[PDB]
Amino acid sequence: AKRGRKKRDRKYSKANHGKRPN
Amino acid sequence: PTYAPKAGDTTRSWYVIDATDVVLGRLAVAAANLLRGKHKPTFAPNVDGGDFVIVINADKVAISGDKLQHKMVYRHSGYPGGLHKRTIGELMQRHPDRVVEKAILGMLPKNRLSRQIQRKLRVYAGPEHPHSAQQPVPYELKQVAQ
Amino acid sequence: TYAIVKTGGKQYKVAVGDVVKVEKLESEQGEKVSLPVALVVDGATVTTDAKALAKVAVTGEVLGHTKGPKIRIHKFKNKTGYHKRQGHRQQLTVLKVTGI
Amino acid sequence: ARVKRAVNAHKKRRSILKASRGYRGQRSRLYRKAKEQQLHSLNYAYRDRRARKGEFRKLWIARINAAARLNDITYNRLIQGLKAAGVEVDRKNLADIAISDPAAFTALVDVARAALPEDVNAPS
Amino acid sequence: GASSSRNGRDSAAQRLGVKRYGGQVVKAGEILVRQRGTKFHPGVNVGRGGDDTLFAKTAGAVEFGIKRGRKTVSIVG
Amino acid sequence: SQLKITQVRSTIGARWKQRESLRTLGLRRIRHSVIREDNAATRGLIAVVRHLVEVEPAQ
Amino acid sequence: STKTRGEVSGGGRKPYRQKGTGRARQGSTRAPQFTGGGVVHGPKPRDYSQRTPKKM
RNA sequence: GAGGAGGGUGGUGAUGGCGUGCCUUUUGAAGAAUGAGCCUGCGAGUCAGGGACAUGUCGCAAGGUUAACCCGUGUGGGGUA
RNA sequence: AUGCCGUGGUGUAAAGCGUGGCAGUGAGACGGCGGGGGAUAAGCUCCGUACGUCGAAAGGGAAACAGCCCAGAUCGCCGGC
RNA sequence: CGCGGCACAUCCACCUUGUGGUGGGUGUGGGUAGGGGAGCGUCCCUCAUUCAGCGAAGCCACCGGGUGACCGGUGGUGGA
Ligand SMILES: [Mg+2]
Ligand SMILES: [Mg+2]
Ligand SMILES: [Mg+2]
Ligand SMILES: [Mg+2]
Ligand SMILES: [Mg+2]
Ligand SMILES: [Mg+2]
Ligand SMILES: [Mg+2]
Ligand SMILES: [Mg+2]
Ligand SMILES: [Mg+2]
Ligand SMILES: [Mg+2]
Ligand SMILES: [Mg+2]
Ligand SMILES: [Mg+2]
Ligand SMILES: [Mg+2]
Ligand SMILES: [Mg+2]
Ligand SMILES: [Mg+2]
Ligand SMILES: [Mg+2]
Ligand SMILES: [Mg+2]
Ligand SMILES: [Mg+2]
Ligand SMILES: [Mg+2]
Ligand SMILES: [Mg+2]
Ligand SMILES: [Mg+2]
Ligand SMILES: [Mg+2]
Ligand SMILES: [Mg+2]
Ligand SMILES: [Mg+2]
Ligand SMILES: [Mg+2]
Ligand SMILES: [Mg+2]
Ligand SMILES: [Mg+2]
Ligand SMILES: [Mg+2]
Ligand SMILES: [Mg+2]
Ligand SMILES: [Mg+2]
Ligand SMILES: [Mg+2]
Ligand SMILES: [Mg+2]
Ligand SMILES: [Mg+2]
Ligand SMILES: [Mg+2]
Repeated sequence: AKRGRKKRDRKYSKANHGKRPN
Repeated sequence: PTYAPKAGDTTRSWYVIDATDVVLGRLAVAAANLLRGKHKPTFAPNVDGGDFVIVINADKVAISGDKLQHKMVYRHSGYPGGLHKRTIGELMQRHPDRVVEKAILGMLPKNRLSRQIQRKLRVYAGPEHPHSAQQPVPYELKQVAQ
Repeated sequence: TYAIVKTGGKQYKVAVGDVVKVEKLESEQGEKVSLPVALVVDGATVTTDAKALAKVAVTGEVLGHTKGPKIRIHKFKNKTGYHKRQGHRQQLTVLKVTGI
Repeated sequence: ARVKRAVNAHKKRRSILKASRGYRGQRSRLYRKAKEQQLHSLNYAYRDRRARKGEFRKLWIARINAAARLNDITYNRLIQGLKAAGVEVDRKNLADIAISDPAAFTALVDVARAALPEDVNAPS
Repeated sequence: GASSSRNGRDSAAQRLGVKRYGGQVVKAGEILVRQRGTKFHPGVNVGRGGDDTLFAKTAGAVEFGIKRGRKTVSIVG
Repeated sequence: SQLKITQVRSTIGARWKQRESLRTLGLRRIRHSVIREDNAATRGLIAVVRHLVEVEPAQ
Repeated sequence: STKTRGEVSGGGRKPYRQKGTGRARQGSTRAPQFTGGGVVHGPKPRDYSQRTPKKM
């Protein structure tokens, strides 16, 4: 369940603005 | 057409950097900028410009006390379970020149031309170097104020 | 001595006697053009001033009108069937600097 | 009228294969593989004519920054200084003076340093 | 698995409600309010209809009002 | 008075009432400016689209 | 005049089984993609007289 | 033109950056989905009909036009059903 | 609160409408906000949204990265913001 | 944004004032399914004209041209 949590934390960067696909 | 340097234009000099009370990061940046030629206005990214850099007193470099204990250096041999690790503190006992040299090579570009740039780098643990046939001018860290 | 002359929305470092390709000027071959400068260097003096540089001009003589190299464009997106072919020759002017 | 195809069809085959001279392998020899690569080569060329306007500016700024630090100023306050003094020389020529005439580049730093405000960290 | 054998059905939506709003100019015969019951009552120049359908008897302008608690629809000719 | 409205950001991703309010003000592209009157119908257009424009009381 | 696939000589049977051979399935030897097969939309005997009116 | 200096063609490309084949089919394929070893040649909206609807265009015009047929060396002239 | 319908002003070329010719599409995807199913799980599934992008959108940023942030590529430039 | 080329729509001016042309503004020009418009190349026939055993076609190479499909020149090979 680690790949889901790590891909979901990278939407909280400055360029993504809280949002990514998926 | 803008200036492109020919073969036979680059003039290479010799610098010596005393490493007594310099942190490892500031020294590796200033050595990498001096080996590549980022300070000369004839810089071209495909040309090995830049100068020879000698780093003496490599055993004295300012590394933090908790970085000597906990920062690790990893090497893998290709064999299963080949992950061999040391600390920074026990590499400064054995090969303090290799610690300073590893910090500079991570700051160079990852290409074929940086392999001919790193051949102009000499790191020595003591205060004495064998290159007195040349005349290495001493180099100090300057920060241009703004 | 040299000057930085401004023509065609671009700047060029010129001296007296230099041959420069610039954008298409509406002047025929053999005529004279007066072109504005952005900097004038005469050895150690640089003159660097809009009140002073607006009184200094570069005199150019038109050698003729040439063409750019042939540029070929074939646009292509991946799995669409989209194609677009296009060509272009840029029109230039050859210019001898006589003034400064 | 039965029409043979070859006089018409060989016209685009000869031109694709001449544009691919100097490619290695099947990309200079075979028409179907030379044509797949001409699609990429003219997209790469289009892409790079618009990229080298930024690539040469990235080269000039690197040389203006190297020459300014010899004259104990950064690139940063040099561009502020020449905008403040009204010197409209572009970066193509400012990185060309820095090589061929270093004395005139020192004379431009002194114009930029003088027009710079007394405390640059104070608000406008 | 079990089933929703007792549910799953509905009738059609009947498109009820106000069809001409206030101050809007109408013709003679235009349906103003379509409703079940008298949610709205007729007024001057408005008739009810067979299934409480509140049409127009006279060309004019629609206006809504109150007449002793009940809300009415009227036309001003 | 009389206002100067300069468009600052893009209409890409903007909504219908935001795009059509920029169309009635007369703006075409980024950094395009226009001179308009300060009546009640104008600053209602500005209030819809104030995150996309920069207004100044200019001549 | 030309011949269609039904008018070229031969070509009645299916030349091999459809599945299991590793070849493309073909159906007849006189299909238009073969050498010697029928012409698709080829010339046929036409008359090209028109009906131009007498006054014209 | 004997050699060098400057420029210019033609060939090559040390080195730096950028750079995920083509087709088909998909919400989405560089895809480890499909098809293609290579080259040359061949291989897919055609034709009939006073058909049907709509249009561009030409002739005649409150009219327009013939079909089978007849006469001619033919693409011409007759032929009102 | 918004949204919806009417009306008077003001604004705004490539809005709207009627009737013909020719279509294609009718497998959608993720992101924001509102809700159902599911355990208030799913890169789940089903609706709403003059909401957005991808589909069919290249370029810059998010290391890489259809759908996120910026911005919509007529062509050329060794200019500038 | 700047400077230069092209195209489309619209407006303003005129020259037989839309069958059109010229000039000047402003706007527009990513694009799959698909719709509309305008063209390139191969072959055959008719009329007109012009080349060709002092070398046609076809082929090969080099140098050039056009906004694209593509074109032209010159030379080698070749034989209608
Ligand atoms: Mg696709
Ligand atoms: Mg090569
Ligand atoms: Mg740029
Ligand atoms: Mg109901
Ligand atoms: Mg009843
Ligand atoms: Mg048969
Ligand atoms: Mg069969
Ligand atoms: Mg046959
Ligand atoms: Mg007849
Ligand atoms: Mg699938
Ligand atoms: Mg699709
Ligand atoms: Mg494959
Ligand atoms: Mg593979
Ligand atoms: Mg295979
Ligand atoms: Mg229609
Ligand atoms: Mg469906
Ligand atoms: Mg389908
Ligand atoms: Mg859906
Ligand atoms: Mg939800
Ligand atoms: Mg889903
Ligand atoms: Mg949604
Ligand atoms: Mg993109
Ligand atoms: Mg779009
Ligand atoms: Mg991107
Ligand atoms: Mg990137
Ligand atoms: Mg700037
Ligand atoms: Mg555009
Ligand atoms: Mg288009
Ligand atoms: Mg299409
Ligand atoms: Mg001969
Ligand atoms: Mg022939
Ligand atoms: Mg040719
Ligand atoms: Mg010849
Ligand atoms: Mg010949």
